[PDB]
Amino acid sequence: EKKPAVSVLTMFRYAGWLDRLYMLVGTLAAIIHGVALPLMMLIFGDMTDSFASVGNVSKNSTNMSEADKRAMFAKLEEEMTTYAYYYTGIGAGVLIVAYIQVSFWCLAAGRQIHKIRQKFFHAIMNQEIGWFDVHDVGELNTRLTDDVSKINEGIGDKIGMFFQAMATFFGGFIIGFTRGWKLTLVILAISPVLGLSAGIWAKILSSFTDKELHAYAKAGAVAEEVLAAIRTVIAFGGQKKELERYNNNLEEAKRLGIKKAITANISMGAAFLLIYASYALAFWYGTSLVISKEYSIGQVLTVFFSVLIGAFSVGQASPNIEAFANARGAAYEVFKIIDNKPSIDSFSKSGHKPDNIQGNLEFKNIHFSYPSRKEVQILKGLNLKVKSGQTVALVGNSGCGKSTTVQLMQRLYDPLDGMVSIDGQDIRTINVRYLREIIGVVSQEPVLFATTIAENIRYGREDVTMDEIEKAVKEANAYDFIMKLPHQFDTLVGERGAQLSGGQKQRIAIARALVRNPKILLLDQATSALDTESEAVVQAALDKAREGRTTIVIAHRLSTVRNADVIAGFDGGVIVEQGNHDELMREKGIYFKLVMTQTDVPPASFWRILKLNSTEWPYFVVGIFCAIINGGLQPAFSVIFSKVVGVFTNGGPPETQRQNSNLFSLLFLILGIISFITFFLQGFTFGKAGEILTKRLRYMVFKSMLRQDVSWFDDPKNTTGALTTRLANDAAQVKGATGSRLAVIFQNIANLGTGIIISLIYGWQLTLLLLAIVPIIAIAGVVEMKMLSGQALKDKKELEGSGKIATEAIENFRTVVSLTREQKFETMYAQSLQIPYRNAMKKAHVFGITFSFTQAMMYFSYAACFRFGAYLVTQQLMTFENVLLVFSAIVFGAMAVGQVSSFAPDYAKATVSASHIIRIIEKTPEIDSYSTQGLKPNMLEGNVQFSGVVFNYPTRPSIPVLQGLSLEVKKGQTLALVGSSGCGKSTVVQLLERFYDPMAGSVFLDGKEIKQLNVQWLRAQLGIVSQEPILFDCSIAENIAYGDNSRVVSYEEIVRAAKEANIHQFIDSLPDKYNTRVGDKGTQLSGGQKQRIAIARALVRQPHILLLDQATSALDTESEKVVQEALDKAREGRTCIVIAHRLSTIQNADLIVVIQNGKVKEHGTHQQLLAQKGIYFSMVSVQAG
Repeated sequence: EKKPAVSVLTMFRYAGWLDRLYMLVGTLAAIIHGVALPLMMLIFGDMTDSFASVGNVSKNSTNMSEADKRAMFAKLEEEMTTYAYYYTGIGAGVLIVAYIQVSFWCLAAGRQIHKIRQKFFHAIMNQEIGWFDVHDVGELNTRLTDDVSKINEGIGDKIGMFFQAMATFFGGFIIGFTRGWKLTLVILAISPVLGLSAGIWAKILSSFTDKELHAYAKAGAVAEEVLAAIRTVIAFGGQKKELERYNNNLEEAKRLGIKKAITANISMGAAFLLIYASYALAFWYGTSLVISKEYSIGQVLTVFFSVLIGAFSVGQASPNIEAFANARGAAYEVFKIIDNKPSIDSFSKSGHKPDNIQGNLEFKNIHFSYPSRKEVQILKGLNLKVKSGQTVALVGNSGCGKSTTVQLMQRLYDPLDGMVSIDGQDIRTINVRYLREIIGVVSQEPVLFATTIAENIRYGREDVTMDEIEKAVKEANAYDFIMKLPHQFDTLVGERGAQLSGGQKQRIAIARALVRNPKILLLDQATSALDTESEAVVQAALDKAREGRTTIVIAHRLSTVRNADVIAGFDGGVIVEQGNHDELMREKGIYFKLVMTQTDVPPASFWRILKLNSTEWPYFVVGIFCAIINGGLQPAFSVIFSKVVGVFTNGGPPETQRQNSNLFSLLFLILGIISFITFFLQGFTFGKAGEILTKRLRYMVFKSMLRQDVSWFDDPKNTTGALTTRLANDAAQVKGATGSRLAVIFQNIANLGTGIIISLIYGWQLTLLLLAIVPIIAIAGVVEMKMLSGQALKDKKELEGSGKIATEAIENFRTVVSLTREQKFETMYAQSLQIPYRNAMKKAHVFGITFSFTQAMMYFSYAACFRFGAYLVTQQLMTFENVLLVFSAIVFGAMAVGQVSSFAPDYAKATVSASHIIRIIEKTPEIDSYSTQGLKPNMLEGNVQFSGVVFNYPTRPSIPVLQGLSLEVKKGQTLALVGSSGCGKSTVVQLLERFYDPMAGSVFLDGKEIKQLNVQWLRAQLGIVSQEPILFDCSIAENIAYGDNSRVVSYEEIVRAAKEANIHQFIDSLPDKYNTRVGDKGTQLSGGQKQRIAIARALVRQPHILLLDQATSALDTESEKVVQEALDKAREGRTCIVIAHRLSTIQNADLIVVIQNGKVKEHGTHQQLLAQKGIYFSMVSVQAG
């Protein structure tokens, strides 16, 4: 894959001359700060020479008593005044420089973003409507705030840190070469061995990464299928069969998880070894160059560090490039849109603006193809005139052609041939905005914007008085309902506010269009989406709106049409018949045939989580052990480094300097080996311990999830997706809080513990300073991580309003362009953006300081140590060796916990990720579907009885559905439930299923409380048939046999059921018979066919009760009669409850219940409820008239 990017020099367009200056001045700061630490190493070298030169004089030979004490020691006291003044000089310059660096870079980036957001949005509001047709709008809106957020990374402070790291790369390799070149070319011969070893593992870790996501993708697919189809899963008791499918694919990603877990800790210790190796090689060789009196001890300690800093400076500039290249890439998809210019420019000011429009309309030889499907011609040779003040209705067979006419007169596409003219004038020769200002449009579905009614109306024309609104709302027939709304004209509508009916929204849409006082009216099914009641007021308001306006109406009710002055009949893009109603009727053509048919804050305990991995404590014991050793190797190195430098700085004979130096030099590879061993074993024991824990926890969750009752899966929070996430990554992210947390804390304790102890005895005065100040500098790195994050919320929350505005505008682009308010939303966007602008321009001032005062308290405090430590050698109270054994035992050890803590997984993100897992496991349901107790008799009667049932849904607890609902179905009878639309009718089926218990009342089965019968054996004798039958991606054999689980389904037993479902004959005429894969992968089945399969699945069980809920909810007319045949077969001598919405099934039923407000208003046979002349009578009358 090769994703494009922008040329670097392009991408900084929109950068003003002041931004070109800030980036320059800020860079010069970054270069200075870069070389500023190499100087700290040069002095640190020349400081040990000053100590080494005298450290062995006052000891070895006792020449003078106090004329040697004061001589050498009053020399150091004057030498160290300068080295301390030198150190403090850096921190002063750092404090200034570091501020200018991040100040000026974040500033110049911010100034550029605010100029990008506005230009990018405007670019989107300037596109064509065929431009929106081809593109996916969803990713476009996220591209407004994600891609613009991907650029601000790679132009902000991330550059200032890069030129810093490069200024150290060259600043560091400079000092090494000019102070001694043998040592460096030794090291730079090894750094290719390490630059190679580093990149290799990232190629091998990425290998075992993508292979893992394809391992769980099998398991996580079974997960998604179940939890969408859970209603079918519980109703057929396959809660364990689905646990095994999810499990038998769950071992793949475990074994693969180990090849990542081992090879990750190999990669750690492998490169952790090559540091300890190249340390000895550079010190073994470095000691041999001071023995021959070429270098001093101060020379080596400069050069070895000033290389490794500059050499490690690359790895710190790796991501700052990658973030800059991510910014180039995201900036391409955006800058393309800004530089794209349309043919139909909704912003240009080109064409005429003719006054006194008659509105003669002429279509001439129009040919047209849409641009998403340019292979299909829509119109061929289409011709037609509208005379001033006339109404034109367009009729004809189903097609997009009629609306295409309406879309071309808006000029939202440019026809392929022919010409659309107004008063003799080509519509492509006037201006676009003037055109649409004279044109109103009432679309099929009305868009209301989330504002007040006044503002929704004012979108039509922003200079309007409340008087003028009042006239229009009247004309649209919306005034009386508005006066009855709670805040009248200020009531808030849209997606956020009070819901208006369909009829009321359209009259508002009509009022919006009326304010425009256009000369032409276009209506595209303004009455389709409305029942005959709501429609009458709307037709009256439409009919009002047409007076003296030129009108083309896409009509759905025929009676509305007969008031038109002329009818055009369309067939295949071509006007076949044209005339008044009687002419086309007389023609007995197309038109005639038509008109005579229509007549989350859980704090889990650290110990609770640890117990989850307790089954594998032997893995844990070892990992603790190696976590102590590896935590002890750091204070070892602080000695073996000190004991080396001690030789050359405290006193010794040059007869022992060989064996002491070379010994300690090879104790590094002792330490280096022990590093590699304790890591390969730490991540082999704590590694499997985690990859076990995931697999065992993903199972225990998914098991515990199917145990839950239906009220849980009804919740808004436990949607089928948020459960797959919780089951997939949150289940795995736990292991960063069981073993990996012990490995940290045992290392961290074993590191700072044993290093505090040692430094205290070798000299306690220096330590109480350092362990008092390490608290200070350690704090500072946290508050930066906090306020970098706590500030991330503020600026990025204030952007949601700015982003929500744009969301409202893109999601209804076809609407707003017809209102020509592309500019209004642009202004609304910019004004909202002025807050995160002014906040960000103070932000860089802050992070300028938090970055400045971090480095100043470190460079200053570097003097307060090597000053205090120096006075301890002046006063003959401590040696220079013991200082280095204190300094590099606290500092390099306090630096160790950070290098540990930043590697290990985010502990906070893992605990809360785990606390949710325990809750999803420890939850026990109201309805233990898994249970084993319950009566389960041999009594196959099947008398059903509801007594005074009272029930509310706990998802929607305030609503009543059933109050005192009582009703019996006697053995073998069919009962039909009828009544007004409501969940009361449907609820009876879910309570007999027992997906929920009732709050009060009782459901009995043969005289027995269902709360006392096994949940599995209640549901085992119930065959459910839902509206939309859910089929599993699987063979026909599996989908039908799924109904009777734990059962020996034979070829014989399946086929008799398919006979009685009436599908047998259909199976035998198609390929591969009963083995056919069904779903999206396989032959796609129709709507009608699927339901017939659901009946067959229920038939195999041969249950005593059949539950039919709103079945036949489809339009396949022939299929419908097939279903009813199978159903009459399926009903035979079985106890049946049918939720009937279509009336004809009910006539042959043995008993009918009419339900209203939880209460059984009436009942009887078909004939008896009719002759009562009550509620049932009212419903049935609607069908025949």
